[PDB]
Amino acid sequence: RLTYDHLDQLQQWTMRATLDGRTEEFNRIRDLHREWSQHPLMPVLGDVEPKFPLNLFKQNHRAKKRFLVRWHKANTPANWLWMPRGPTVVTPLHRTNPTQYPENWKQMVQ
Amino acid sequence: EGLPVRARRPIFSSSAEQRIAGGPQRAVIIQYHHQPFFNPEPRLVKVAFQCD
Amino acid sequence: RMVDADFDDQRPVSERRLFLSLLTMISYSGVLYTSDLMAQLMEMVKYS
Amino acid sequence: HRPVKRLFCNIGLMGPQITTKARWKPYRFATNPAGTSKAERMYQRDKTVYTHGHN
Amino acid sequence: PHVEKLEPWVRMAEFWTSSSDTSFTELEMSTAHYEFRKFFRVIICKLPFQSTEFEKRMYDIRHWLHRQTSCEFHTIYRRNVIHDSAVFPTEHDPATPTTHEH
Amino acid sequence: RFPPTPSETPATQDWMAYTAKYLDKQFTISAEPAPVYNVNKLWPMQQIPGKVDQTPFEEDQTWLLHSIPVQQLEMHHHEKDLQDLPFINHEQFPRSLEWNAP
Amino acid sequence: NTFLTSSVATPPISVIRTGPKWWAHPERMVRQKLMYFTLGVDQLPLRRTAVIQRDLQRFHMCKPPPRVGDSTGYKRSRAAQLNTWYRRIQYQEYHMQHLFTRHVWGLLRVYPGNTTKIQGKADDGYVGYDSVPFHRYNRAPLPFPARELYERRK
Amino acid sequence: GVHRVGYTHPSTLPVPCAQRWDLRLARARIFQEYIEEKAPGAWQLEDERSM
Amino acid sequence: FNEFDAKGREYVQYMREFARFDPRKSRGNGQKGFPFRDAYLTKMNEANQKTPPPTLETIMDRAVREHHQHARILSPLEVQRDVGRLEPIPSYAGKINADRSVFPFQWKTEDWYEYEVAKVRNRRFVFENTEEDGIRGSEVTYKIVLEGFWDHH
Amino acid sequence: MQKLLSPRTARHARLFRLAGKLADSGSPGVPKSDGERLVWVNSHVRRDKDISLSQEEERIRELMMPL
Amino acid sequence: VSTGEFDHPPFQFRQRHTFNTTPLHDANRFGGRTAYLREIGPVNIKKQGRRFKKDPRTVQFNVDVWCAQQTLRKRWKQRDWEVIEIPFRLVPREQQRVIPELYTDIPQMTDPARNDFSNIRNKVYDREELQGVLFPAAGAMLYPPLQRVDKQAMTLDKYL
Amino acid sequence: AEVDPETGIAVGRGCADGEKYHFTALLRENRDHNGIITVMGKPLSLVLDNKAWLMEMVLMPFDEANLDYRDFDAHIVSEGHAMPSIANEIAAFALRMAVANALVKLIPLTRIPLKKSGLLSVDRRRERGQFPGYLDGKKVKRRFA
Amino acid sequence: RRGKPRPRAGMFPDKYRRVPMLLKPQQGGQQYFNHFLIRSTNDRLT
Amino acid sequence: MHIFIRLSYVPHAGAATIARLSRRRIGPIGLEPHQFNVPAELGFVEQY
Amino acid sequence: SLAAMYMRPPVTCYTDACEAPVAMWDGAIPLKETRKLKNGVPVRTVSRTYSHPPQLTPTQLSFNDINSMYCVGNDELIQFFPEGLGGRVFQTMPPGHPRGFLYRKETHLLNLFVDKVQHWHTKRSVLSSLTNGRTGFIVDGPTGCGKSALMCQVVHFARSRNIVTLYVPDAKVWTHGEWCWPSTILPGFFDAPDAARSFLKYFAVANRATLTSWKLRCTPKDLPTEQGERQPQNLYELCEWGHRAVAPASIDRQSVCVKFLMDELSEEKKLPVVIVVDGWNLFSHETHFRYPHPDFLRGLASFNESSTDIDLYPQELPRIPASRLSFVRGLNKMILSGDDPNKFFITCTTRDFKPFDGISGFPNVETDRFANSLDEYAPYDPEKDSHFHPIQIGNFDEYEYRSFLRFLINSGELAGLGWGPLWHASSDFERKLYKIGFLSGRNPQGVVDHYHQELVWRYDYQRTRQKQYLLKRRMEGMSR
Amino acid sequence: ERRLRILAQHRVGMGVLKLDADKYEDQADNVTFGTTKLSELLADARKAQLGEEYWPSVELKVRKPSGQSKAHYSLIDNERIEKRSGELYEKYRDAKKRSLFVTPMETWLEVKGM
Ligand SMILES: Nc1ncnc2c1ncn2[C@@H]1O[C@H](COP(=O)(O)OP(=O)(O)OP(=O)(O)O)[C@@H](O)[C@H]1O
Ligand SMILES: [Mg+2]
Repeated sequence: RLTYDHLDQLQQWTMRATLDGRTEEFNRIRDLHREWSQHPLMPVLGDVEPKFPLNLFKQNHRAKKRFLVRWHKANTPANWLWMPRGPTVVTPLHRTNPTQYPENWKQMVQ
Repeated sequence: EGLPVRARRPIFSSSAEQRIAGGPQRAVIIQYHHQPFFNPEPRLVKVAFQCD
Repeated sequence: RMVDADFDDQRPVSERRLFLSLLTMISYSGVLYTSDLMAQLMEMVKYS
Repeated sequence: HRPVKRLFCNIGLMGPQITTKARWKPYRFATNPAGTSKAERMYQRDKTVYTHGHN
Repeated sequence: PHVEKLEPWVRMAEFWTSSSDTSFTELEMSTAHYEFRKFFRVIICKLPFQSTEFEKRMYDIRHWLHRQTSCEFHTIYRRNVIHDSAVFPTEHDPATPTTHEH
Repeated sequence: RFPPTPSETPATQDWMAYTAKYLDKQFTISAEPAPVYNVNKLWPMQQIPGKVDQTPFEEDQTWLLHSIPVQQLEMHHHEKDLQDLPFINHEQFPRSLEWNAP
Repeated sequence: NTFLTSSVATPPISVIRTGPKWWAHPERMVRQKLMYFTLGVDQLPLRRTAVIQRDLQRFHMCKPPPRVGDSTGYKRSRAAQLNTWYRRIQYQEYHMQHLFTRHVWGLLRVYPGNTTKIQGKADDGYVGYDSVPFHRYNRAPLPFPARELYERRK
Repeated sequence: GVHRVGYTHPSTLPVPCAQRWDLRLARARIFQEYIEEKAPGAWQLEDERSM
Repeated sequence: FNEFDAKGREYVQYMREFARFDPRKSRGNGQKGFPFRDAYLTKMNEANQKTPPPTLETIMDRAVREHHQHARILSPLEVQRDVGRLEPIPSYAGKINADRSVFPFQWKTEDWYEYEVAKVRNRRFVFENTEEDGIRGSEVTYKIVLEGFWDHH
Repeated sequence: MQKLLSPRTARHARLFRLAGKLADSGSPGVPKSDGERLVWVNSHVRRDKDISLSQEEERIRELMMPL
Repeated sequence: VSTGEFDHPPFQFRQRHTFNTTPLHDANRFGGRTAYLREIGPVNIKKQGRRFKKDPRTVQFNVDVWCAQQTLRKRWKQRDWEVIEIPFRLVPREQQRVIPELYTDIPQMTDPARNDFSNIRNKVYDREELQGVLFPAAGAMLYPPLQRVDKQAMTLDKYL
Repeated sequence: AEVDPETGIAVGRGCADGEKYHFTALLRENRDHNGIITVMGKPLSLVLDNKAWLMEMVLMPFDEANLDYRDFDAHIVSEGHAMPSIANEIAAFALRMAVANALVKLIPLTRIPLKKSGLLSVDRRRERGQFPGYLDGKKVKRRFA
Repeated sequence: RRGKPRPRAGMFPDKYRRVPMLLKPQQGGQQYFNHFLIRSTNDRLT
Repeated sequence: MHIFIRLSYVPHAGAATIARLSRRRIGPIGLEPHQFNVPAELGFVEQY
Repeated sequence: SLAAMYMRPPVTCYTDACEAPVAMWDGAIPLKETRKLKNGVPVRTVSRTYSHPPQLTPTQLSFNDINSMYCVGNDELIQFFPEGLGGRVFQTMPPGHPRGFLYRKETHLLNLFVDKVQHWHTKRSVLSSLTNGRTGFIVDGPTGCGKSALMCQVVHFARSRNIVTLYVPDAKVWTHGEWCWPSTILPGFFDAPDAARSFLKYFAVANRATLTSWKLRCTPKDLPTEQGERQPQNLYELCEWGHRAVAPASIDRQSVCVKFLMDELSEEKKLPVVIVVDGWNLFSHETHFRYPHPDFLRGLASFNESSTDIDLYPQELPRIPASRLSFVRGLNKMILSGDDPNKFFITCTTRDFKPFDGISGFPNVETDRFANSLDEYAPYDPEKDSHFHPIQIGNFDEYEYRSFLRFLINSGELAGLGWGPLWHASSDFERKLYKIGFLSGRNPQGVVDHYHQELVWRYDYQRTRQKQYLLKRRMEGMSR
Repeated sequence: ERRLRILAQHRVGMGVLKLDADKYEDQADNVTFGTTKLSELLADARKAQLGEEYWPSVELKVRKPSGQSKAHYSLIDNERIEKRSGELYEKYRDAKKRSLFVTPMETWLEVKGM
């Protein structure tokens, strides 16, 4: 859980980094966001997360929660095929390299 | 409205914290609201003294 | 109205063209000009 | 812990920084001896002693 | 005399209804609420003078009050009290002032 | 009664006196200018004069680091103890809760 | 930070299915948006979650649409597809939050709770001042000081 | 903080008045009250729940 | 009364009482002596005597509408929004002066607390038998509190 | 030279005249000061230009709506 | 209006540290003072655990007294002034009057005759004006006179 | 339109949670085009703890009336059960209902948009009352074997 | 319940039976109706 | 003004006697200079 | 759509390079076809309908720029503000977003005042009338106004015009700092080493050019110096010597350096000096530190029987007033003692405190918003508590508020922090501006907060209504 | 009147002194006790007629010295402080020549041994 004092400390840290010219942390954060923040492709027809069978005589809530927990534990972010990842994808919303970021504005002249 | 009544003329003085009564003389009722939300206790009746 | 706000049109008629159109229009008309009207015209001419 | 906190209160030069911002180790963690270097020390205390969790 | 109102005395008694001597859950689920109510009305009389005749006629209405109704008589009367310096004088403070020890 | 009052100190009344006595011994002014009249540090409470006592703590830390106990047994009120409990509300007479006694 | 107790992790479905109580709570949403803004990256996943969730809470009260009944099942398949797509978008937002929170804590030298991982300098997982004398996941003892993930001087 | 409460006598004052402690002692004479000497000055708390 | 509803009838009473309020009159009664809480407290509040003037943009807009564009900005009260018929302009259309010290009410928390606790405590501190002429003012007062099981009884 | 302290355009001059007329009338809130009235007219014409550009951009945005 | 929580959460099933749910006494609720009411570790109901920490009434009373202490400390932080007795003749005109006791009469005003509508129980006077009366025998003015700023003066704020 | 002729203040009443929330709204037009909304003597933002999702629905009656909030001064008086912070959706709904009723009383023709948008409609839902038979006291039974 | 299967949600009464029909859903945006009608008339005239 | 004060001010004993004559105001009355007549009021509840 | 036809214009300044990829902000910021005669042959190119405010030096700012926006380059910020910025002023400029400032009416007045300070000697009489005989200006107003932003712009003006300026962006680190240590050579005085070490380092690099030409007037030449280090014959070298030391030797290193720096600075009567102190109200009352208990400096042999109670009960001792600090002693000396007509103070009164009105429960440890803010609860009055001329500044007027809101929304969406592709999910600019005015009360601090909270709005039917109308009109067109 | 108001804190209200005599069961005895206590309170309040030495003092909330007066604390014994600072610096540098870190406790502050 994130607190407003954490937000203030983060603001102070980014102010210090900007004033000192250290931009490697900014570049790595932006690259991580670019890699993890792509638009999920729409699933094809018939894609549905499995549901636990229902019985009326004796519903085992422990097994009901166990199945969900195990399934989501297996569904790690590494194998999230729905979310595009890797270098083969094209992202026409984010700057691809640190060279074209505004902190490198000296290069784009004339 | 316009009801002939004889009311005591109030006297205005800063030395007196409370209202001052006076001689009862003729008056004409300009308006009188029977509504408690228009004249709460102590309710007042607006009068015009014809002497002056 | 000609110089109180900005007109929006499919063809952005220039301030020069609209002012000259109005001036030619009032010249063609035989209206007896007034001090305030001529003052407004001169004020519009003041900056261009 | 109690005397050190009281001394920090009385020394001044810190103000409310010992409570509004500072934090202290838990009650059973602050009772370990001078040199412990191990987490499981609190369970090594004698059990037949009826000192109510005071080593 | 004008008649005014007063908030009625309402008391909710909450109690079990089951007679079971084993099942506390059943006893608690069998709980019921029933409340006693006592409604009062206040009559205010403001006499510009103190007359014992009116008090005689007023205190003697509890005899012919209606069924299951009681009455209380609050009396606020002006009374002349005497303050004298003979027994309550205004003297100086004692030479040795009393302290918290007294 | 808690909290206990720590023993007094001579030059902790003001920063001028503290600097004069404990810091340099060369401070010209002995203490802050004291008005000739009496100053009540704890304005709402009338404390016994000549008695060393504290004032409500300005800092938060001392409030929870002082020797202030907590409620352990049942809470007793000087008058409400006649009424057994909030659930067992003992009412002698069925009078109104807004009733007045003139 | 202030929460150093070992915690139990709920499934992402359990987190998402909660309405505007914790997952979609405006206070937490605006805190996350402020964190993203201060870091300088776009809030596309958070906004994509918010646009879905505000409409969901707007229409939560009304009844489902009347339907004749699709013989081919295309309508049911489409509804399931939309629900899954929205759920996956919210999954991406949840993962983004739980990743950038750890990254920000690592940058700010904030010690997290028990048995959690910060990609910077703590990959095994952080355990400190826990009720058990071991990591409870590696079954290895820990020193009496919790750990020193960061240097001393600020 | 810890302090000793002073008491400036009206005679010693440049112009005499009636001290609050003197008036409180007069009040205790009037109505038989109890002055709790051991009552701390830092425990004056208002019951905010009912006040 | 067909003028106002229950709550409006109740609140106009407080408005009139504050309009005719005089602090020297409270020496006799108890809770009745306390004036309208909101108005009295917002009058005691010292931060409300500084009423801001109309803001610059609104002044300029009203000027360019009334003078340059020959069409003043009508207040919402006087706007004929009834397409069916013309409604008469109410007497309170724009002549009700706006002041921060009278409305809306804004008061200090300590003042509010003191007012509330004083009003609660001063319950029986009313001199019922006075020499004032009228309903109030008598030599003796009798209160018959009659109690039964049923409200209609 | 920097910039001349004079109403640059027709709107500037007309609103300057209007502000002077309001100052003569003595309406409440009128700054009745030369520099304050200049700030007033400059800010108001800036607001008018901002409104004009917002109205220009909204119609272009309406063409880009998905449905 | 305060954003703090004045109510102790009711006793229910064991609260586990997770999202939307934290342990009832996890050193964060009501400050760190919940350690007085914290009983860590699994505890046998049969022969372990102090009942006063399990009694909802007592813990509510304790959290009430802690909140009262917070309110008192903040009020005394606000109370920067101190009260000094003056024998009714060296006070200003606004004080040469009868002041009813606290919570006994209508909240008085500080002489509304000259458009002064402050609260007499809250008005605070500075030491500079009362320096002469407070220190009659001081001689040389130990506190310098308060240098008032002239509002009619032509300063940078008045658009020089 | 019903309003006091002397002060021009319209009084509206709003309720939520049955009896937990009751508010009275006093509405008056400001000729200066300066409009502030106050709840129990404090600014609306401070009362609602600067919560946009709560303060938006207080403005919503003005938007549905196609009016300007700066032209009106609104005061809110809380009745029933008083709490330190009422920054909750139920209290915000009660404030919205009170403001809508006050605006309807002030201006008659404003009633149609608000009624068609459901501003004036009252919901009778309220929290289930306490019952000691339930384990928590409200909605959960006791353990069964 | 008492060792019995939990009934389906259809058997339970309406969860929002105590709210007016105009609330679910709200029809806010009445001020835009006249503007959109006038816009429609203008574009139809064009 | 002195005439008005003389004809409008009543002494304590005079007021007590005047009220006791016609209004039957019960209670003792004092004429000695060291005594003062306070026209207070008493309130009590009787129930049978 | 006008997406592929658009190419980025050549980048002239840092502001022009803060443009997000075109595809992301195409929906948010529409494009229009602009026609102009480029070298005879007319050319029609697509361009943005919005552009960032121009970046220009303070000397280029004029009267016409009042109530407008202007940007400052990243390199300019680095070279001008090494001490940092105000407490809540930097949160509106993340690294991607361009750094902008509102040229307020008070900003123009202070810009002129700093311009006079550049050569005050020719206009001593002019400046004396402006200050009305006081030693500077103190700015006060409601919480969340632009008072800290005014100080940041003042420091920008002073450093752009090359005037030696002493900047204290945060008074909390001094008055309410971490720990306080008694002065090494000044009896009866204290200091905060944590703030002093950072202050000296930032001040030196801020005024490296000016302080290099400075020469010591009153400074010992035999100060302690480690092997390899050189005796400072220059003021800047003295500043470096103040903080270039390893702890704990740096504690006394800064303690003597700060006093000598103030004494040398007060011994200057020709070169103009500008002092900017944010939150001066913290420098006029007691600090949160407490005087040490007398038992701590007495020595105890046996704690069990020593007639002491430091370890028994915590107690309250009088707080150290801010005037007892070595750093503040120099400022107080300049303000009070005359014969110093070149020191110009520009100070702010922070009012960021924990809210308190009657009752005050325990704040939630997670949702608390004022947890980091210091708490004093002491009413303040700059007129009576400061020697500087008071300046009352209020919240934004709608002219400034509109410009501020326009900059925030559009530049953020252009930089790539707004809705972007989700532009249709937010209300139009006028609707947003109208709502923010009601929500924030036209408060500068409230504007940014409600701008962030804009996405969480639930009751805004404009976009749904507009989509419905467009769909109906499209269906009618298809039928026709 | 002021002395009487001070003597009776809550017994007076809105200018109406009120005493609820509850001591005895019999109202006849209770009214006697009430009159006795009222006369006693009035007699003790009448001390203000004797002289100024019995006039109750006025509770005046004087402010802490304002910031302008506070700022003078930095110039207390300013010349003496400046004179002492040079000697303190001499001692500081002499001790620094031998010790890496020098504390004020050995320069100017005195901490007695025992
Ligand atoms: N001229 C301006 N240019 C840019 N931003 C501004 C300007 N004026 C005010 N702001 C913004 O207003 C907000 C608050 O400003 P500021 O930091 O000055 O507040 P404050 O009143 O000093 O607050 P506090 O009480 O916390 O000290 C910030 O987000 C800041 O960026
Ligand atoms: Mg600030």
